[PDB]
Order: sequence, then C-alpha cells, then structure tokens
Amino acid sequence: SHEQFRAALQLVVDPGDPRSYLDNFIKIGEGSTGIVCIATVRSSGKLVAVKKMDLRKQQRRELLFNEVVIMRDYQHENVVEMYNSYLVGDELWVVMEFLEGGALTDIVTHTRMNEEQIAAVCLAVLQALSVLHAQGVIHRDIKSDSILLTHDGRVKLSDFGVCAQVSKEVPRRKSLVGTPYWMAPELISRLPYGPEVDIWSLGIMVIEMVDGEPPYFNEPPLKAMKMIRDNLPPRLKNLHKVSPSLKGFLDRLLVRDPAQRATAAELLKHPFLAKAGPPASIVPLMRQNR
Amino acid sequence: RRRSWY
Repeated sequence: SHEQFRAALQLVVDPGDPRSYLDNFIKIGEGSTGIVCIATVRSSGKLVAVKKMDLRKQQRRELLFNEVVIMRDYQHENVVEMYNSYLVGDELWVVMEFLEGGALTDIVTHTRMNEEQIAAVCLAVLQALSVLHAQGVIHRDIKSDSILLTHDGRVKLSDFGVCAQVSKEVPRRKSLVGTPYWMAPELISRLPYGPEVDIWSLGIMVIEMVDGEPPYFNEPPLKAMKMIRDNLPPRLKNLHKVSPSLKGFLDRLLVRDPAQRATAAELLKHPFLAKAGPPASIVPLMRQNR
Repeated sequence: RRRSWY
C-alpha cells in the first residue's frame, strides 16, 4: 500500500536523484507535510530549497499530488516556483526556489509592521489569489507561515500541499483542512465552501500582522474553532492602532456570510492597498536587518 | 499551535 503509492508517484515525478547535483543539505524548517532544506547546486554554487515529505507520515497521502499539479500548472510572480520533483526512497522531494528572506511569521512575532508594509503584503497575496481563484484553485492554508520573502522583500505564497480545485463539476470543497486559528467559519461548520476561505484566512493574517498573533491564540485549537464558528467576527486586540482605511479593508475580509465576503479581485481595488510600498519597504523587517 | 490539519 505504501509501496503501491511509491509506484504511483514514480510515474509522475522526474526521473533520478537530485543528490547527484546538490551538496550541503541543511535543514531550515518544518511544516505539516515534512521538512525544508537548503542545498547548494554543485555546478553553479547557487542555493535552492528542497521540500522532503515522507510518504509514511502523511494523514492523507494523496494530497502529495497537489505539489505536482501546482508545479506543472500554475506558476506566477507571487508564487514560489517549483523546479523538479523526485522520489528518493520513501520520500517525495521537491526542488524549488529558495526564499532566503524567510517566512512572514518571523517578522510578525518580532517587530511591528506599518501600514505601508501590511498593505504591500496584502497586495502581493491578493495578486496571487485572484489568479489562483480565477482558475479554481483554493490554497486553504493562508497564514504568515505560508508567506515567504526574497532578500529584497518580494512576497510569495508557498506550501500548496493542502490546496484543492473547484470548477463547474465540483463547485465546492468539503474537507476539514487548514490551521485552526485561521480556518473560515463555514469551513469549521462543515458547509461546502469555495475560494472565500482564503479571504477569511487572509483577514486573520492581517490580525497577525497587526497584533503579532491570530485571535484566541491562548486557547487550545478546538476551543478556538468553536469560538470562530459561533461568535461574531474576531476583533483586533488593538483597534486604536489601525487607520480606518485598514479597519474598512479588514471588514471586507472577516465576513461571516461567505457570499458577502469580498473576493480577491474586488479587494485589489480597495483603497487600503493604495498605501502599499515597494518590496524595498519590507526589507528592514527581516531578521538580518533588524 | 501553528500546525495544520489535512
């Protein structure tokens, strides 16, 4: 069965072993699907990133195909590029672009962001989502950990391992997927749902960017979901600290009724994004410049 | 906790 699944991935991944052209694997992170390493291209001296995912360790092994779908079919300025995929033993390896500036999480938990920086992040994320949504792709795990940065402050969406596609034949998804504090109310309620869930999740990430934390972070995951599902939309812990342009923006995102939530494409026209600075504005936030 | 369900 595991062997059965190895054989399936083999048919779909590139041939060979990238250890044959990469040196100096160094682990830099974890997500839920597996680990992330930096490696050095032997011949160029360039750095690439390598996602290793043990087949035996996935809740739903079939989601591993999501990584292949995206590589093959959706590549874009605000999405991390995947180069090649391989089966190495019991692991799937994706060689991809290295975002040397790290995750938004490290910023949000160690400095404060002004509204220029917040708005630049949102603009970059929405450009990614409006295109993905336009083709029936829902990321389903929008949060600061999934947002990665170049050294020069460009912002790219990452970690597609739990995404899904909708379309006319499958207008809606139903699976319980995501990270609790960020999950939309209708998805916690087990209603069929569409791209609207990325928009809610993005709102939570706006609150991360403002308060440093998503709401009900001091509650265990299951209590948080109940309150997400049962309560009025979560509030900023510090409302006096967002301009009413930011408060208005957020009010389009944290909407309980999924039919009234703004879509990515509408949100691109929101005045709050007028404040977005260039990537260079994000650069001072990174660990190496603080 | 920052970990995700699937």
